[PDB]
Amino acid sequence: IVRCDERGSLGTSGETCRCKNNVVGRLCNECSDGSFHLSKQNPDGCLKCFCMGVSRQCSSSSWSRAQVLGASEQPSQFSLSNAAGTHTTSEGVSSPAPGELSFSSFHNLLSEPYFWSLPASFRGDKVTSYGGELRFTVMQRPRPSSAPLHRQPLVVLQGNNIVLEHHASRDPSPGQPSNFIVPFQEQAWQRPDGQPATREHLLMALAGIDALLIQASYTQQPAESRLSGISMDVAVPENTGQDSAREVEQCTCPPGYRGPSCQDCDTGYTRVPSGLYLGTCERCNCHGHSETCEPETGACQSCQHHTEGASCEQCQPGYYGDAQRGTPQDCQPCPCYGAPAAGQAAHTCFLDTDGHPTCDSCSPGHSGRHCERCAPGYYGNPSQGQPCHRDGQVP
Repeated sequence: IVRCDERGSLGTSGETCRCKNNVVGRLCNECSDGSFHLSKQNPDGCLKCFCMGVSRQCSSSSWSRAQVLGASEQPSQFSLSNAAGTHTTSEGVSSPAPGELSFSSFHNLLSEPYFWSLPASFRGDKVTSYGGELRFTVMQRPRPSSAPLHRQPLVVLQGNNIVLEHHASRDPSPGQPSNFIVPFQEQAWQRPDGQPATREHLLMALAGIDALLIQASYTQQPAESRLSGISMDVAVPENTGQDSAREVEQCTCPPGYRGPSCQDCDTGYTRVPSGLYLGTCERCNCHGHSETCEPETGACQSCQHHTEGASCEQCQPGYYGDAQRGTPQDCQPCPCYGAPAAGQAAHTCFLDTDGHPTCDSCSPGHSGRHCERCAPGYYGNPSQGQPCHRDGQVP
């Protein structure tokens, strides 16, 4: 007899093992090419590596599980929002105990559903939340004649131009707290039109969470809404003593990418919108004056060689030249004599169209491109330290 692997086998001809879709080997105990994390619960045996489309090589993260807790945020950081995020308020939100929130002022809001909008520690890059859960407790009361609402999402996840919803199996009953456990697994989420979420789309949304909304209204005319015991799974590189985040892919990324799913541009690289998944990462364009830049916007950082601008494309105040040429000596200091105009502190000058500098903050009474002479009805010689005073005055 051959003992087929319970995790990766669909069944057995007694001497042959029949494998799940993403499983290989005699005993159906190995992940296929581009797959990882064999588990009995996965009908395919193993997850497909996604890696934001830039790699097929990955295995289970060694990062440890941890939780973002509601109680670790100030009450002021929570708010209510409509689904579209066009109508939001904190007015009326209070905390009757640590990480517990309460709202009972629906009369001030429009006739539409509202959601608790989780604050920033629950958003941003949460690819590591994949395979974990969002846990929370809700309690709600409607007004006396409130029409129930049908098929409203319990949770809405918005990120990277993707919207996904989770619907509960049961609505919370009036006046009594319901515990929910929402898995970050594609089977538990749908698009707004009720089409199933894909792994790819869930991961893309998780990688750049813009909003994570929990239903606060429930009925057409709510009286009271409460939220507590909020816990969101993540993973961290530090050892926590919890289980490792095996459902989280750790990709081998190509040059230019980092993060477990290759979801971030690496040092020296920045996002190009090139339109598959999140886009690509290409080298910073800093005209040779920096090798570092904002990963998502491209804005160069710590421009060298007395340059500045989003692509280090300009010489700083007090210098001149063509910073786009790309050399360390693009920008030379301004050869301007005397004190600046408008009692200002630095001289400015620019590279004129003849290839030579022209000073454009000379003092009154100063003439010439270097502020080097004095103007008619003025006297002095700035090239020899002397300033310009008007004829007739002292000395």
